[PDB]
Amino acid sequence: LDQLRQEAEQLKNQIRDARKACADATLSQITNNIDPVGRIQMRTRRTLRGHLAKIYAMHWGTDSRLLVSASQDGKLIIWDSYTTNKVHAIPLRSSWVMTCAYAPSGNYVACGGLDNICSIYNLKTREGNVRVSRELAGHTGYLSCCRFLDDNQIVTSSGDTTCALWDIETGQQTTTFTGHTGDVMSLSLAPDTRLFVSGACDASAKLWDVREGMCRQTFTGHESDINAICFFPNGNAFATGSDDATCRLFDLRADQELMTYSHDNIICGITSVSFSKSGRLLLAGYDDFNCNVWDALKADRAGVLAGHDNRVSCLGVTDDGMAVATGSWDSFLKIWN
Amino acid sequence: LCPILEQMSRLQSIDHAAVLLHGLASLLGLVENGVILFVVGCRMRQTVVTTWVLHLALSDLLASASLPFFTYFLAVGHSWELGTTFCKLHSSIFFLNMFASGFLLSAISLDRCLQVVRPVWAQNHRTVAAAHKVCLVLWALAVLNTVPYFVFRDTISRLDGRIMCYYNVLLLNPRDATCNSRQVALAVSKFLLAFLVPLAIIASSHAAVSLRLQHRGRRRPGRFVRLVAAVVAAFALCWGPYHVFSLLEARAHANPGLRPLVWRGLPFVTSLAFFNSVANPVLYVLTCPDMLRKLRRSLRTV
Amino acid sequence: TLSAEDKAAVERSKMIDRNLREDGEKAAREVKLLLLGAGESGKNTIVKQMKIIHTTGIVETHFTFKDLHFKMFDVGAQRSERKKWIHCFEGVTAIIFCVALSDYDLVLAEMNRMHASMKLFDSICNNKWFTDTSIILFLNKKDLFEEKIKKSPLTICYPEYAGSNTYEEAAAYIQCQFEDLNKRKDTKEIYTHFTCSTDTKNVQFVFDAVTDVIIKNNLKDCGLF
Amino acid sequence: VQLVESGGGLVQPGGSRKLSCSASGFAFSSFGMHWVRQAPEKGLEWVAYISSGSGTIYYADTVKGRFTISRDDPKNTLFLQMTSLRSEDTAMYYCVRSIYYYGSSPFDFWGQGTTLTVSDIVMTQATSSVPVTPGESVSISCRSSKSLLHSNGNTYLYWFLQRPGQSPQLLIYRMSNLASGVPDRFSGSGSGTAFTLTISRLEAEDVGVYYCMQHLEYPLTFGAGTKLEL
Amino acid sequence: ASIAQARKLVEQLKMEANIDRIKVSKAAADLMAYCEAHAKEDPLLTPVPASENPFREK
Ligand SMILES: CCCCCCCC/C=C/CCCCCCCC(=O)O[C@H](COC(=O)CCCCCCCCCCCCCCC)COP(=O)(O)O[C@H]1[C@@H](O)[C@H](O)[C@@H](O)[C@@H](O)[C@@H]1O
Ligand SMILES: CCCCC[C@H](O)/C=C/[C@H]1C(=O)C[C@H](O)[C@@H]1C/C=C/CCCC(=O)O
Repeated sequence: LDQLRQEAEQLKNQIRDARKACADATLSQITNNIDPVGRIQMRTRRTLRGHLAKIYAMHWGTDSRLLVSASQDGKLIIWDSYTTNKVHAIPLRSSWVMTCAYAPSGNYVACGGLDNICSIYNLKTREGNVRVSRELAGHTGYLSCCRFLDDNQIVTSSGDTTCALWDIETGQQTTTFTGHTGDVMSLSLAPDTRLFVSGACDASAKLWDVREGMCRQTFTGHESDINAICFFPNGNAFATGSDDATCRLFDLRADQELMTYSHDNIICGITSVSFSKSGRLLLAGYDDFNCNVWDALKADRAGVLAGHDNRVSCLGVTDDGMAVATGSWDSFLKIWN
Repeated sequence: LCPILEQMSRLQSIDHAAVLLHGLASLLGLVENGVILFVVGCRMRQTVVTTWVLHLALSDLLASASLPFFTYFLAVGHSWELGTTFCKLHSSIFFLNMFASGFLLSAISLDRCLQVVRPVWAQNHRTVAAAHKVCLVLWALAVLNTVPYFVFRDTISRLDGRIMCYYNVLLLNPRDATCNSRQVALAVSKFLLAFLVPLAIIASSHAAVSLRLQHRGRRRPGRFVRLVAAVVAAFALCWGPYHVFSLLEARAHANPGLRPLVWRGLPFVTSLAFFNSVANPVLYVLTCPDMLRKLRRSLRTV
Repeated sequence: TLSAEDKAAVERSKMIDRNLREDGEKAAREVKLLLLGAGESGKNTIVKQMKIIHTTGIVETHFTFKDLHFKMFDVGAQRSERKKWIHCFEGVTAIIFCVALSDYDLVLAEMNRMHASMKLFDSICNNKWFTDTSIILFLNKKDLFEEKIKKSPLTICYPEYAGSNTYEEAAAYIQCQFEDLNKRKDTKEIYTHFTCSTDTKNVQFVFDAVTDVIIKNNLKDCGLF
Repeated sequence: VQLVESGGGLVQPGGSRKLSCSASGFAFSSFGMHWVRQAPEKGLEWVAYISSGSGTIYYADTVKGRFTISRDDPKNTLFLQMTSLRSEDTAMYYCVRSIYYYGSSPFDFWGQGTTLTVSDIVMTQATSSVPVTPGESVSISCRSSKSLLHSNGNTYLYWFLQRPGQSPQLLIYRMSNLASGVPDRFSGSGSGTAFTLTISRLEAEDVGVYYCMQHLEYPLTFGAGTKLEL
Repeated sequence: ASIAQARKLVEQLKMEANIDRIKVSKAAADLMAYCEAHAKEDPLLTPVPASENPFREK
C-alpha cells in the first residue's frame, strides 16, 4: 500500500512537471496584441411564458428554432422561438426533473432528475400523442445531465459518480464510465461525438472516450465543485463553471488551464456555461439573477444580459449563433440577440 | 326648481388653491393604477389576490381619469360647460367607482378573513375563475346602484349662466315633500351601501383574523395591526367626510342653516375621495412582497 | 398577417396554456412536505400507518386527511450530496424530521446516533433555503426509551445531564436540547410531538401544523404578515 | 389510426341525414377534422372544419349555413348534420385528420368515407391524363392563381394520391417535406405559383389520381386531378 | 480493497502521463485563428440587420 501510494505521488509530480514545462506562454500575453471586443448589447426579443416553477434545463434543436425546457412543475414544453408557440406539452410522471436533452434529429427528447430513471419520449409517434418510449433504469443516483450521442445510443450521468452509455434499441448500459470521486454534474459532447468531458463535485474534469470507455485525460484547477462544462466549438478545448465564482478554460492538447475568468464583485457560484458559434464570446449564468459575457481571449466582461427575476440556471446558443436563450428559476425563459 | 337647488342659484362665490391642486390626486391615481394594471395584469401569473388588485386598480383608474373634467368644471367657475350627456355620464361613472371600490374592498376583506377562518376551504375551493365571476357580479350591483342617480342628473341652471349638474330629483314621477323624501332615501342608501356596510365588513374581517390568531396562540406582528389601522383610516377618512356632507345636504331641507356650510364644504370633500382612490395601491399592492419585487424589477428595467 | 396554419398553431398554444394553468391551479391545492431522518428513526412505520389511514430514488406518498391533500416526498434512499439538490424543495410547505429517541446509547459504525441526528437537524433547519420552512419533529421510539431508561441511564449519552432519572425529566431535557438548535426562531417555529402506538394523533398534529403554516402563508401573501 | 364513417344511401332532396364518423387509434382530441366530398368523376372539395376543442369552426361558401358540423371529444365521434341536400351534394364524404404545429403534416390520414346519394384560390393542372410506362420519370405541373408562398418563408402546397378503391394519401406537404411512409421517389418543387411534382420511376402502386391542394386560405380548393396509368 | 484502488489509480496516472502534449503558445494561436476566422459568421459578435435577423417585433 505504501509503495503504491509513493508511485502515485511520483506519477502526479511527473505529470505536474510535464504540464508546467509546456507553459511556455500564457494566453493573455498572446491575445494582448489584438484590440479588445466592444460592449456587447443584447436586447430581449421574446419572453417564453407558461412555466409555473423553476427552470432547470433547456436545449436547442438542430434547426436553431425549436427548444425544449424542463421545470420543477413536471411539464416539458417545446417552444417555437420564432412565434413563441408551444409545440408540445409533455406531463412528466416525476416532477423533480433536473436535466433535459433534444435529440439531433428532433424525433426524441430525454430528461431526468431525482427519479434515477431517464425517460425517453418520442415526438414523431403515429398515434399523435407524446408517449414515453423507453425508461432507462439502473442508476443509483439522480440524473445530473444527459445528451444524445446518436439516434441509436445515448449517454447519461447520474449522481453515483459514474456515467453509463445506454442503447435505445437494447435498453442496457454497454459502457460504464467510472473514476469520478465527486458527483458528475454536467456533460458536453464534442463536435465529432467521439470524446466528451464531464465535471464533478471533486473540482476536476475528465475527458472520456465513447468506443474505448476509459478516462482519456483528467483536468483540475477549480477550488470548488464544477457546476457547468461546455466544449469549445473547435473541439480541442472546453470551459468549466464552478461555485468559486470563476470560469476556467482547459485545452485537451496542452493538458492545462489556458485562462481564468473572475472578478472581485462576483462572489456567487455559476450555474451554466456555453460558447458561441465562433467561440469569441463566452456566456456564464451566475447566481445573481443575471448572466455575464466574457472575452474568450482577454477575459474582459464584453457585456451582460439585463437579467431575470431569479437565479439563472441554464442557457444555450443556437447551432447557427443567431440567438442565445437563458433559463431562470423565475419560471421565465428569454432569448437574446 | 326645488328649494335646495333653487336657493343654491343665489350664491356669489386665493380661494382657488385647494380645490385646484387636487389634480395631483388625479395624476398619482392615473400613474399608479396604470403601472399596476399593466404590470400585474399581463406580466405576472394571475391569482385571486392579483384579480382583486387588478379590478380595484381598474376602478381607481376609471375614477382617476374622470377628475380632469371635474377639475375643469371647478376652474371654469364652479360651473359646467357641457351638454347633458356629459354631466350625467361623468356623475354616473363617479358613483360607479364609489360602489365599485367599496364592494371590492369588502370582497378583499372577506377573502382575507376566509383564508384564516377556513384555511382548507380557501386552499381547495378558491380559484381565479370563481374570483373573476364574483367580482363581475359585484360590478353589476354598482351599475345597478348608479341608474337612480344617473336618472336624477340634469343641468341645474344657476341664474348668471353657470350650471350645477346635480340632483334634479323630480325629473321622473313628480313636489317638495316627494323630492325631500327621495333625496333622503338616496343619501341613506349610498351611506349604507358604500361607506357603512363596506367599512363594517372590513372591520369585522380584520377583527376576526386578529381574534382567530389570538385563539390559536399566535401573536400579530407590528405590520399586521399597523396595516389594518392604515386601511381603516384610509377608508374612513377619504369617503367619510363626503358621505357626512351628503347626509347634511339631504337634511338641509328641514335645516336651512346647513345649506351655507354644504355649499362651501361639499366641493372640498369629494376630492379627498378621489385621493383615497390614489391610496389603495400603497396598502393593497405595494405591501405584497412578490408584487413589490415585480414592480421594482419593471422600474429598474425602465 | 398570420396564415391559416399560424392561427391554428396560436390557438393550440392558447389551449395548451389554458391546460397548464388548470393543472397548476389543481396542483397548487395539494400540500407539499418533505420527510427526513435516519432509516432506523421509524419513518417506515409512519409511512405505513399514514397509508393504512388513507426502486432506487425518492418515494412520493399521496394521502388526504380532513379534505386536505398532502404530498410527502422521501429522500432517505438518495444517498448523495444533498446541498446540490436540496434546493429543489425550497417551495416545500413543511419538513417531517423523525429521530430515534431510544437510540441515545446506540453506536453508529458522529459515533453516537443522537449527535449525528442533531447535526443533520441543524444542517437542515439553518439551511439557507429553509429559512422559513417549518419543521415537524416526531419521537417514534418513546416506548423503547421508557423501557430502556429504567435499566440504562441517560448519563452515558449526555454526561453533563444531572437531572432525575425519571422519563418525564429526560424527555423534557431532550426536547429542550433539540429545540435550542433553531437559530431562526424569529422567522420559523418547530412543532414537536411524541409519536405513540396511536396513529390518528400524529396525522392530526401534522394537519394542525400544516394549517398553521397555510394560515401564515396566506397572511404573508396579502401583505398582512 | 382508423376512421369508420356511417350513414348515407339514397336520400331525398328535401330530406336530412346525419353522418357519423367513429375515430380510434389516436388522440382525436388534439387533432383537427375536415370533411372532403368527391362526386363521381370529379375532384375533391373541402366541406367544413373543426379545430381542436371546437374552438374554431369554418364552413365552405357552397355549404355555409346549410350543413352543421359538430365534434364530441369525450366520445371521439364526428357528426355532420345536413338539413337540406341538393342534387349536386351527392358525393363520398371523407373524414381527414389535421394537426397544426411547426413540422406537422396535416391531411396525412384519410378515412374510408361514406357514400351519400340524392334522388377563392383556383388550382389548375396542365395535363390530366399522361400515359407513361413504368420506370420512366413523370412530371406533373401545377399552377395557382395566387402565390401560395407566405411572408414567413414557406409555401402551403399539398399533394394527394388517390388510387382505385383507396382514399387519398398525402405524398408531400408544404412542397418541401416528404410525408412519412411515402417512398423517396416522389419529389416536389415550385417557384411562387408554378409547382411541379416529379417522380423518379413510376411503379404499379403509383397508378391513381394526383390532387393538388393549397392551404394558404382556409377555403381550401383542389385541382382537377392528374390521372396516371400504365 | 485499498490495494485495488491504489493499483487502479497508479495505472490511470501512468496512462494519462503517456499522452502527447503541445506547447500552450501553439494552442493559443490556433484558437485565436479559429475565432478570427469564424468571427465573420457569428451574429452575436456582428449584429445582423433586421432584414436578416429572424427575431423582430411580432
Ligand atoms: C359585497 C361583499 C363581497 C361578495 C362576497 C365575496 C367573498 C370573497 C370572495 C373570494 C373569491 C373566492 C370565493 C368563491 C370560490 C368558489 C366556491 C364555489 O362555488 O365552488 C364550491 C365547490 O367547488 C367546486 O368544485 C366548483 C367550482 C366551479 C366554479 C364555481 C364558482 C362560482 C362562484 C360564484 C359565486 C357568486 C357570488 C357573488 C357575490 C357578490 C361550491 O361548493 P361548496 O363549497 O359550497 O361545497 C363543497 C364542500 O361543501 C365539500 O367539502 C366538497 O365535497 C364539495 O363537493 C362541495 O361542493
Ligand atoms: C363629484 C363629481 C362631479 C362631476 C361634475 C358635476 O357636474 C358637478 C358639478 C358641481 C356643480 O355643478 C355644483 C357642485 O358643487 C358640483 C360639484 C360638487 C358636487 C357634489 C355632487 C352632488 C352628488 O353627490 O351628486
